[PDB]
Amino acid sequence: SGFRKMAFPSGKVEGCMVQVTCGTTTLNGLWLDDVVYCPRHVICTSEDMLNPNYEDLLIRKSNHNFLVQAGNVQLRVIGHSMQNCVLKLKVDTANPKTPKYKFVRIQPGQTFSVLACYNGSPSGVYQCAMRPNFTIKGSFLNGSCGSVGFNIDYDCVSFCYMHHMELPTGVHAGTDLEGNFYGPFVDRQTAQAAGTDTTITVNVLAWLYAAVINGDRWFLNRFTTTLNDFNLVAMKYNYEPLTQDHVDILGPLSAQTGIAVLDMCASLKELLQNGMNGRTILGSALLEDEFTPFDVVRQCSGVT
Amino acid sequence: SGFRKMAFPSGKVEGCMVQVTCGTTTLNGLWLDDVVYCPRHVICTSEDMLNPNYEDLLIRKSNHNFLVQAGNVQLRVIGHSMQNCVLKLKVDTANPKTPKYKFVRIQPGQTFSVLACYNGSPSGVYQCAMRPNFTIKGSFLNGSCGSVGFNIDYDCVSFCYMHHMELPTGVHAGTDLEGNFYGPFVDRQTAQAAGTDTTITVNVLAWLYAAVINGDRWFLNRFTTTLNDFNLVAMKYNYEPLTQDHVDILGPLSAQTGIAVLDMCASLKELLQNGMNGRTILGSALLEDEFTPFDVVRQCSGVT
Ligand SMILES: COC(=O)Nc1sc(C)nc1-c1ccccc1
Ligand SMILES: COC(=O)Nc1sc(C)nc1-c1ccccc1
Repeated sequence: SGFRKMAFPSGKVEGCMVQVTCGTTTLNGLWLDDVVYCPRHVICTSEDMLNPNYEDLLIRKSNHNFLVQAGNVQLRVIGHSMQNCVLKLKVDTANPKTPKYKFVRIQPGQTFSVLACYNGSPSGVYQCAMRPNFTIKGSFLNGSCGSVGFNIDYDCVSFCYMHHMELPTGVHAGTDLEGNFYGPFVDRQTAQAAGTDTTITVNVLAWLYAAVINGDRWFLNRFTTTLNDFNLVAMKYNYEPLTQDHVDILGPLSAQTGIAVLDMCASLKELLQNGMNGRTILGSALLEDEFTPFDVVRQCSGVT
Repeated sequence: SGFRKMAFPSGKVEGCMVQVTCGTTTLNGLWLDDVVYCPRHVICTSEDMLNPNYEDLLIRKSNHNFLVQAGNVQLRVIGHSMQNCVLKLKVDTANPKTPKYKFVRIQPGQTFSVLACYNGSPSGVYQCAMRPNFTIKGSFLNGSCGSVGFNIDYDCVSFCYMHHMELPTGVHAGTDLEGNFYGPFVDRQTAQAAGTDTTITVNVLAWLYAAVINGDRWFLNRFTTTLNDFNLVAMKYNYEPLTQDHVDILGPLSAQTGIAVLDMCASLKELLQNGMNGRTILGSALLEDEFTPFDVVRQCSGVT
């Protein structure tokens, strides 16, 4: 019993982190096979970041200008290329700790683990979600760029995020491992305002199922609703519309608990309209939306 | 910027987890040098757990009855002994992945990372605190016993917790790595009620400093207090008494922010008396008490 905000074990990713320095800029790189992936803004000064022309800045860089250090051992850079907003540094040594991996581009509402790193050295691991406005709410200081987000399926690491930017509002933006930003964000120090940070409704419902499984049941009520009626309330409270696809995804949790999805929606509707009245659910005083239905199943079944 | 409930990177501990089976009971063991540490209740049936005589049960066990598997490779058990509530299984092979380590016995209010494991296989990592009633609020299913709690100082793992028990109230009890339970708990399936789960005041104050550093400032007020006056309010709200030792420990955060500890206590007093009024601090609607002053400094400075 018990339900915690749980990250994936980070060892397989720790074995991939390196330091990348270009001139006076040091950040983190991801070493998989004989390629090191890092943000392309490693080539910028903070002055450059105001209005960078990355193709023009990169012309002034040679392989020997990219200093790549794995622990206290230097890697030899034998090529470099820019792909969207990432640099690929070809090294002469395959990472011996390369896990089975994939690059995936996640959808808003999906969760992942971040291995926060500085100078190629892991500092901490925590669980994130891709927000509906394509930001993440991370914990990133100067030097953390190139830290990555990932999911693990048994022995396969699916890398989905690389950290690039903090918005003036202190939320975070980054790319997939093909170097395409999530959302509209760019690797330029300019006005970038985030849109509405809506609540991920299917994730709140998953978490309420988690709560019932783990014995927190006070919020269950005598009511039901419909998707359309629920969605009128979701809209008012800046929750994402619930779709039949979401209802289908919650089927296993419905089955396990015997609480119909629309009955849990009626519980959530009352919690939105009435608040918590100073009560808590799984140790939270607000409705948690950074567990997916798959997260709740995995944690509630003990998947390794 | 940003402040997250962050666990230590878990790789150094992942490299130590093994499966231990005795008869029909499988749980996790910690392999350091040529010793495997596990809960002594590995020798019990669930029937046994009602009234176990561990010395008598252990007489019926031989080295060859303790099946220890590290990944898919079997370890040879060449001795066993009981130390308090843990078994030490002497194996013929030193763990090649043994990190620098220590065994530490933590104080209530101290935080640590848990690597939840099943059948010797890591499932997840999360951050815990030792509660003032010597329970922890974990996420542990059947098979998770022998999962461990730890802190990392650069390259040294300080192991402080091994999981043994879930109380009928769904909170968790365990031992240090010498096999001594935290608090009054025993490895018997019997009536064990936890005492008051008081709030760790010094940790709440650390977290309010974290909030100010990361730009959440609405709760700062025009007031101050004294330790004695604050403590009258702490008592009423089932907060731990704040001591001068705690004030001293918060000195660096006071210095960094320029907010005197007693001024932050007056902010906390008002939050206790007035509640949050539907507002949030670092994404929480309640006062978070599972970050220590050292955690806040570490996360706010990017220690690796
Ligand atoms: C467009 O630039 C390159 O292809 N540069 C070179 S030269 C070399 C010997 N390898 C690369 C290379 C290969 C894979 C990934 C990145 C770089
Ligand atoms: C009290 O029982 C033992 O000392 N048993 C044996 S016999 C052996 C060859 N080693 C041990 C041993 C050594 C260290 C840790 C646990 C066991």
